[PDB]
Amino acid sequence: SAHLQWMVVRNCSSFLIKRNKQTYSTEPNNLKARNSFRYNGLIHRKTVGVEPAADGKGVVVVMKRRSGQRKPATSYVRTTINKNARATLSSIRHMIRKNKYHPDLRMAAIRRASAILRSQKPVM
Amino acid sequence: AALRPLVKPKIVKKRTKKFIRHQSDRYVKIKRNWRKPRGIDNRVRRRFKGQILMPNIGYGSNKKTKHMLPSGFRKFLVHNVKELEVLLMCNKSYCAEIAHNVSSKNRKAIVERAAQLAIRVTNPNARL
Amino acid sequence: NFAELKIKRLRKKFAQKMLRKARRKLIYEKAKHYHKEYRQMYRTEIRMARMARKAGNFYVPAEPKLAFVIRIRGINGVSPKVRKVLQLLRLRQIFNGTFVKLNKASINMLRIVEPYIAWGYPNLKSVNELIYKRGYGKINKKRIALTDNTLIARSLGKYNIICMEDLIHEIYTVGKHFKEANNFLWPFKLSSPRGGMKKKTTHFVEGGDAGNREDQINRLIRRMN
Amino acid sequence: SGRLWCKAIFAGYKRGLRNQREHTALLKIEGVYARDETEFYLGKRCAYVYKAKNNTVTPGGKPNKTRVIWGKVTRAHGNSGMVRAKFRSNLPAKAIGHRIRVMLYPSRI
Amino acid sequence: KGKPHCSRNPVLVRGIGRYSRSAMYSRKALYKRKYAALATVTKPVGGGTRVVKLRKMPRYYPTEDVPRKLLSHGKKPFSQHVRKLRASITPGTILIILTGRHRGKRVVFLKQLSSGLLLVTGPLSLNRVPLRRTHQKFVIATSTKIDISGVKIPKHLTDAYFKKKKKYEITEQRKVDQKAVDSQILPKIKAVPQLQGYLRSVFALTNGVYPHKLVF
Amino acid sequence: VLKKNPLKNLRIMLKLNPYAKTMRRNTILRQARNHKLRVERAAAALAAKSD
RNA sequence: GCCGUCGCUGGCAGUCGGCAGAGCGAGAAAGAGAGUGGCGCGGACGCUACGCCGCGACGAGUAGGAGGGCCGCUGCGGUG
RNA sequence: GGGCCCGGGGGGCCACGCGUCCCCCGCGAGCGCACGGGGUCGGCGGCGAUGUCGGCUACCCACCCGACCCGUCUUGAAAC
Ligand SMILES: [Mg+2]
Ligand SMILES: [Mg+2]
Ligand SMILES: [Mg+2]
Ligand SMILES: [Mg+2]
Ligand SMILES: [Mg+2]
Ligand SMILES: [Mg+2]
Ligand SMILES: [Mg+2]
Ligand SMILES: [Mg+2]
Ligand SMILES: [Mg+2]
Ligand SMILES: [Mg+2]
Ligand SMILES: [Mg+2]
Ligand SMILES: [Mg+2]
Repeated sequence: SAHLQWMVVRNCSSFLIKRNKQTYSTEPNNLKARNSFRYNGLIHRKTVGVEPAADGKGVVVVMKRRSGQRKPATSYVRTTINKNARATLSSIRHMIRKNKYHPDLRMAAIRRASAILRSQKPVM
Repeated sequence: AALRPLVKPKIVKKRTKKFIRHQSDRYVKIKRNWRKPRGIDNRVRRRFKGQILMPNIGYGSNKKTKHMLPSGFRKFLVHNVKELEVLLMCNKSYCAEIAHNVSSKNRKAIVERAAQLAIRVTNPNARL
Repeated sequence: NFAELKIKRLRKKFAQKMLRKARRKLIYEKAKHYHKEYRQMYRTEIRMARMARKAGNFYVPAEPKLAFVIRIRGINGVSPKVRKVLQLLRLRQIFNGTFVKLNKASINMLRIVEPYIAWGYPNLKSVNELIYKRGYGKINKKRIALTDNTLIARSLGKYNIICMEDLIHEIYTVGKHFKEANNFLWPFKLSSPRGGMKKKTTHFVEGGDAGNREDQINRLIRRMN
Repeated sequence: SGRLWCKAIFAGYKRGLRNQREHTALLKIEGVYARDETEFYLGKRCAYVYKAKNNTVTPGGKPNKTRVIWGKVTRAHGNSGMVRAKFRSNLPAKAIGHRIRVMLYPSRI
Repeated sequence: KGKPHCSRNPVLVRGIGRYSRSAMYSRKALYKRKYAALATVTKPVGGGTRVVKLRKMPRYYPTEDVPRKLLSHGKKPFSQHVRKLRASITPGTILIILTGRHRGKRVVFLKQLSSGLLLVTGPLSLNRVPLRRTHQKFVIATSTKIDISGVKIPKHLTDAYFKKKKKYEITEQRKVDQKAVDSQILPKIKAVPQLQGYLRSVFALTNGVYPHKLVF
Repeated sequence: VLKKNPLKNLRIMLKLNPYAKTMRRNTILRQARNHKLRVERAAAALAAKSD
């Protein structure tokens, strides 16, 4: 299930990394990038991920569907938002809040999308 | 315009000097690393007045300002560009640090990616 | 609908508020009755002393039921029986004070530890400084400061001791549940005496501070606290 | 156009017979040798003025070689007009038996 | 609807009323005062009418926010503090300014300002001291007083009048105010014998003179 | 909770004891009335010394 | 004030959000319980539950015992 | 003196309503002030790009106090 494989992943996963009295996870779907149960995305049926796009502009949002859990190719669906700063975060908030799709991670996804926008903004 | 931390508390330290080993001044074979003396008639181990201090648990720093740089950041050793997407989110609290064995052509990419991600590097001019 | 629900919540909040106001009125009137009792007890001893001198006799006052004991000497080099009596009187560090009621057992328990303690018969204002300034209760076996009367009333409400004035009245006018009030009171962690001491080792009679000092303990309670 | 500081000689530190507590300094202000007379200087600001090799900045003027360690007169000491002071940086023992300046402008008059 | 009335009972002790609560009830006469029982703006756009939003959601969020702090109860700003006074510092006295660049000068005190600083002004011919603010602690107060109560101080000058703007040229308003205050001070201090020389001369400590010993 | 001293602090003493409000409201009025009676007795003594 | 130990086997799965109503510090064995007759889509952190947080007391040490080491050296199976 | 200082013919009060019977002689609302569940200022002043600011720790030196060379067997070691 969820906790059953969390008790396996929690110490001996390949994405896990430990140095400088810190612990992280280098997963592509992990948001806030630290080792935690609520933030781990490969375990849960409902998974939100916020990534930069293949191009320089735009932010892609990764949504794990509930049907193909054991099918890794058709598990995740990617959508690109190449929009302005306010309505991009509003679109992600309307994705996570109003669809009843894992509401515990909406604010972390908004923070990560703001970080990717600050990254893709041109440097001073 | 350096990268400021989120909160900057007063980093108080109870002791800044090194706990040097007993009789490290006399002999060259004795290193400065602390080893607890466990003799029967030694002066340091039973806490005589005016002797070398011992590393007790009372000298521990506060948990808010432990492992903290004087800038206000916490160190994290980074080998390549892929380990900066780990620290793009935890930006205002923790900082990055490039390893010694990393070549300059990859240090340039690490510094450029950290400048994009607004992450402070403790050694931004490591090779040049 | 949430029509009757919010109104009933406001009614329950108003009920708790008026219940709290009634308990405050009870605490106020208990403190006023206690002030009247202290006035009566202070004047009746002077009255008994005046009528005996008017008749030509002598008034022997009643022996005071309550004493305050301060462990004035340290822990090093202590007899085991003496150390047992000190830990049964809850005197563990130096300069700790406890209220002890008097009987034939208590007099000999203080007599067996006379050279290590200073015990006397305290005043009402001395009890007031000891309870208000150093008020520490043992709630869930923890030394918690008595900043509110609810902390006293949660532990000793079944013994009709619901406020600081109830506790002071019990300790000064020792009654039934002095054992529960004193066991609620943590041993008073008092400071060093300001100015100095006469002598720690010898008895109060032979030029020191140890032993019994009946009326003179009020000079030393205010000196330490 | 004159002296605006009282003469005080730094005797030593707060010390026992075989221990010293160098964070508290013992100060001997000239002219006052009584506990009833040392109540005036309680709370005044005091400083050991010394000059060094390298130049340091000076507020309200050109940089000079003089340096100070500011402080605060805490409470009296003894019975013969000695007094205490707590400084921010501890005094060197080079200044044993030398002049420091106790001031008047932390006034209570 | 009702006019505001002041406090009935006087300040007997700080935090303690002079009357008890039932006498206060009888004074309030509450026996006969008993009782029983935005963000959206529509704007036409030349389409239809658009509904704009005020205080909309932010476009940028930082990486981490700090939590809110606890509510302290007795921590006032500097404008709302109480402003203390000494018994020696009265309007009319002659002060000794020490810590400023005007060291040891005996300068006449005028009045207490709003922020808490001392408005101190000597004659420009005598002290060479302007309309200057001094701190209360940083001043020796000498008991030498003049009858200053019959003057007309300007009301336009205040703490904001003497606050530093940002070379500093002397404006004409400072000169007019200095002349208007000097014309009120100067005959009252020249009526006192040998006072202008005391104002011109500087204070200085010397050998065998100690402030705990002398009185003033 | 920071233990504020009821002997020093007024409102902590009021929270632990409401009757301390009336105990401290009294012996201000009483002491001022006794001081005014002392001033009246001193004035009567000075009037007796004058007359 | 700070560090560690012990105890309360204390608290936290309640992040229950137009599928909503934001609490269980309060002296008093037990329910902010169901019924039936007379415009604006909005709300910081969290929780490696081997983790996080709050209360109190405690802190010497030879021989000796136990626990924690994201202290250190060498080699192997995985992993970066 | 104690009994709400039993009862009858100038000062303080944690006492505020209406109707019925017997005996004795549970929601009223609004605005501030603050000795109230641990500090704030909605207060400021100076010095600065060719000589100055900060660097607790680490390089050297000066001063005060402390201060006998480690392991060992030993009741006891700085031990002649
Ligand atoms: Mg030995
Ligand atoms: Mg002994
Ligand atoms: Mg003393
Ligand atoms: Mg000089
Ligand atoms: Mg201890
Ligand atoms: Mg130990
Ligand atoms: Mg010496
Ligand atoms: Mg041997
Ligand atoms: Mg042998
Ligand atoms: Mg032998
Ligand atoms: Mg030896
Ligand atoms: Mg020998």
